[PDB]
Amino acid sequence: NWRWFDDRSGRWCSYSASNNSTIDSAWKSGETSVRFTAGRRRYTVQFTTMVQVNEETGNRRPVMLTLLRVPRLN
Amino acid sequence: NNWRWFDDRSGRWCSYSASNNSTIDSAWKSGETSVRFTAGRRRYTVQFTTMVQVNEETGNRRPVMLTLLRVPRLN
Amino acid sequence: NNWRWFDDRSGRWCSYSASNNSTIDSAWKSGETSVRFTAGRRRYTVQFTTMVQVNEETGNRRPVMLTLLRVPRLN
Amino acid sequence: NNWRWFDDRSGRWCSYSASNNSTIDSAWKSGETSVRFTAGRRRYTVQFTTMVQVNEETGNRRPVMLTLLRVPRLN
Ligand SMILES: O=C(O)CN1C(=O)c2ccccc2C1=O
Ligand SMILES: O=C(O)CN1C(=O)c2ccccc2C1=O
Ligand SMILES: [Cl-]
Ligand SMILES: [Cl-]
Ligand SMILES: [Cl-]
Ligand SMILES: [Cl-]
Ligand SMILES: [Cl-]
Ligand SMILES: [Cl-]
Repeated sequence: NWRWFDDRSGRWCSYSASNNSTIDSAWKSGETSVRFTAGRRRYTVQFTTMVQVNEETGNRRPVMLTLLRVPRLN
Repeated sequence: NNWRWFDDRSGRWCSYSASNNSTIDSAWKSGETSVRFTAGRRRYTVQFTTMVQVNEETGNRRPVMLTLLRVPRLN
Repeated sequence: NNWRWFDDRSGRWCSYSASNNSTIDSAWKSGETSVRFTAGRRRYTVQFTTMVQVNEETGNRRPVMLTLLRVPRLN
Repeated sequence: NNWRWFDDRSGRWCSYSASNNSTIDSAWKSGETSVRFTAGRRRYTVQFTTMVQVNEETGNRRPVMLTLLRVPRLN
């Protein structure tokens, strides 16, 4: 359900199942931010700005949370 | 017509008129905690902190909901 | 504790038990159109296409709601 | 001011003008899959199926977001 934007290709991208679960668990727990890793890369998702920050370079990639329709369609 | 109120007599969610829906939705978007509107000789207050509509003439309380559209939109 | 049902006897939204809230929310996140649960030896079905809980013994329909977290989060 | 686009140069989400926000939000509420708007003569298309704004003069694609207000509202 979480996505990050890639400015090189101009497209939204999905996280791995593990990183998506780490982000979503912190989101549901009321945390304002969450740290996660992808190989040698280290990131912080800042929920107050909806931005992923690369801890090493400071590169910012916007993030989004997909929303399910309420009510659900038949 | 994104706001609805539940009718326990029929067991269904009901839409508001375009005018009353707009009054409710403008107060919602403006950050107000409640909003009043009129319909059929009755004044109602929608309490956004509880998502309940109160009939100011009778005191009767009916629940309300805000419909949400999918993000992203489907093709 | 994100799902609620309206109780017209008390005039208030009511929380589900942690177990029933998890059962409902798991079906909601899986894309199901409905979910079954039990409470106090009674069987209920939540219909997500209408946002209504149906008492399987009496047929009584009560509305349900899903609480929504603000996006972005406040600091 | 509920819609935002991300400015990669400053690294911040940005609000639209009241007029462009209204154009975008009206198309969103009408169920349209995309909407065109202008900032002066500069042309843009917001694609709701991808949540991307396309600058129709440079071709640059910027992501967009819809802010969501908490339900129920806090007191
Ligand atoms: O007064 C009642 O008994 C039920 N009732 C209406 O007739 C009505 C009309 C427009 C908006 C809300 C309501 C509502 O709750
Ligand atoms: O059966 C009824 O009369 C009312 N009722 C309950 O006592 C109850 C308990 C837990 C979840 C839902 C319900 C519900 O609708
Ligand atoms: Cl970007
Ligand atoms: Cl990065
Ligand atoms: Cl009423
Ligand atoms: Cl329960
Ligand atoms: Cl019941
Ligand atoms: Cl540009």
